[PDB]
Amino acid sequence: SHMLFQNVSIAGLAHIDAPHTLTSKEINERLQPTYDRLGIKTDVLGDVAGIHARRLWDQDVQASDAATQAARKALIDANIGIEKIGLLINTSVSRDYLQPSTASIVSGNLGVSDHCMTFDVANACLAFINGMDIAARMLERGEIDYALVVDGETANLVYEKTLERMTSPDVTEEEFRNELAALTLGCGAAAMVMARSELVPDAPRYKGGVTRSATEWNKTRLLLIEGIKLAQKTFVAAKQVLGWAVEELDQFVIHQVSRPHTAAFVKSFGIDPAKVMTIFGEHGNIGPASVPIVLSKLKELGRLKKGDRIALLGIGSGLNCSMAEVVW
Amino acid sequence: LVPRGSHMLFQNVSIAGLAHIDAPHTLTSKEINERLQPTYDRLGIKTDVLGDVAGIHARRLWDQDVQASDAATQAARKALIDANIGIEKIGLLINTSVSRDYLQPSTASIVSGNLGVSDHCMTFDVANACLAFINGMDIAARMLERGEIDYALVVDGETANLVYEKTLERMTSPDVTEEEFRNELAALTLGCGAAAMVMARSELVPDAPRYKGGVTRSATEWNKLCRGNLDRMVTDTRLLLIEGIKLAQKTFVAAKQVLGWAVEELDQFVIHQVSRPHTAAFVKSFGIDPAKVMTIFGEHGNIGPASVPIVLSKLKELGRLKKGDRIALLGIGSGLNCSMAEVVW
Repeated sequence: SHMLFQNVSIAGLAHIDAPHTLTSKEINERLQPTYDRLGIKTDVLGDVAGIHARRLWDQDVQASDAATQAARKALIDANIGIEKIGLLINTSVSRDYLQPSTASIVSGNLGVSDHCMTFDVANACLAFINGMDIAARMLERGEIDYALVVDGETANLVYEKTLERMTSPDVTEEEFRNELAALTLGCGAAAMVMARSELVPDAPRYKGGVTRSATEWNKTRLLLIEGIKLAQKTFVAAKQVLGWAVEELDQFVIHQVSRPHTAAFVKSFGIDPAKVMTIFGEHGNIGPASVPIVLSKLKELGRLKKGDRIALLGIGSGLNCSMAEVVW
Repeated sequence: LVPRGSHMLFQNVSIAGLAHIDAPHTLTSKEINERLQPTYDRLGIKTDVLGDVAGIHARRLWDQDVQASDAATQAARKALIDANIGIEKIGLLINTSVSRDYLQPSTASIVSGNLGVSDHCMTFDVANACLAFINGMDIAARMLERGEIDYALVVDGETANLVYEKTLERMTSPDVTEEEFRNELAALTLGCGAAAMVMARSELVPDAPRYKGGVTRSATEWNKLCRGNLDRMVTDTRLLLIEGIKLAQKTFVAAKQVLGWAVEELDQFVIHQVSRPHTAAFVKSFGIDPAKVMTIFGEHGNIGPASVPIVLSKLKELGRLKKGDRIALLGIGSGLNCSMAEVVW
């Protein structure tokens, strides 16, 4: 029945690590007076979540600037000039304005042609995979030759405000404990050039994927159990559409909320943890950029060889779950 | 005679259902001008820049507690009724509004939750200023044409309460400058409303309108011309007009090539509107007959990406559209972008 994409490729990919380190030891030294004025005595970031550091941008780097930097590096990786780009999609959570699209600002920075379509997709942590699928569909129909999918994430403001609130004399302990999860966010950026396969015949192939949703929960631990339920449904669809079995996939590129979230996931599906690269420990949760930043690292480290079957997945707020395949 | 390709236009994609919601509270330009009068006086403004220059006499607002997702949901339930289908048939739900409940999760996921979509339903938001509904329609059409889904919903709820409240405060300050007043005045041409469309594979709805898609051009060097956040919009009206017309000329050339358009053969032009004199300039530039151009701007203002489907819905409910009518969907959006697409009723 179902036909996958047969002429969609990944011509180039890149990531940008943000340059300022904020360690969890440092955050905890700033929060110590509060932690004690509440007899909190676990290191929740470092010991439970498993986040030892995250990166922050320079002052007033906007999402668009970070996404621009990643795009230029991706265009170098693909060996193509901006004038070949027919579609630029931005998929970040961080956005400069409500309007215009962050994509238009990125596109303007790069000097895209008057034929270049641009718009933003928002879907919490799954939006990069949504953008890749969007772009795939246009490539397949012959609308464009090349597409850029870009994502810049900024968390500088969220840290400033969250740590300012938490250290206030009024702050309660009910506050603290959800205010803490904002402290797992990290900065970073990624970009991908996709292309029609006849232009880049040796490049990795994007096959497509599946999505399942549980939007009864659009409003922590329940959500770890409910995300796993939804991922199980999604794997079943992936079996039927993609011909998946766990044992044959070479890498699982996942979205990363926490160490215990990842460990539950790998345990529930019987996946070899060695096939699951994580960067949360040093970068935190980089939202929808996490998946392409991990794939880019896998690439840059020489971990991917021709014919490797790569799963790209996550569980994102909604709840939604998407799983897609690349053949390297 | 000569075999020709489709020009990448969409095949066997239809509009199964369409609806709009008009926001309930009227805010007249007369009241707005009474609040602004002391500032008009101080800045020496003697013309009615809203009612007489922009051509907006009223706009609608929601109550302060209505979110984008709530408006969109209302319009989605009505479009499902129009398509005579239940929410279980929907495989894709895309939200296209400028207004948004949260940075995350998407507004689409909220609407989808409200409506009770199936676990098979794919949902996400698209953002592209006033063109996003068309982008949404195209994304859904790609899936429908390929046969991956049977039905899609594209939804858009716009809320302008906050921008009105905060703009009116700012523009009534005894200290506001002429330049700031001018920068923010276009905010007082926005309106509230909502629209939703059900798209389907044509096999399932053989008498329904067909959506062909169309063309897009951009001028992203002009991306600073109009910028908005939750409570403020700053716009260079003058350059938006000039650069928008230029862009639209380029995009009409493409439309001739791809859609076969000549202005005189179209039956209706559904045009996104920013002001009466920008609309007059656009219709005069391109030789369009003004009787083929429905306007709701005077009483509802500029509803952003919802404007085009709201006008299409009102044309449907007026009985203005007959089978075989060729309807052009046109807009210039902040970016700058320009899209032109065709519906065959």
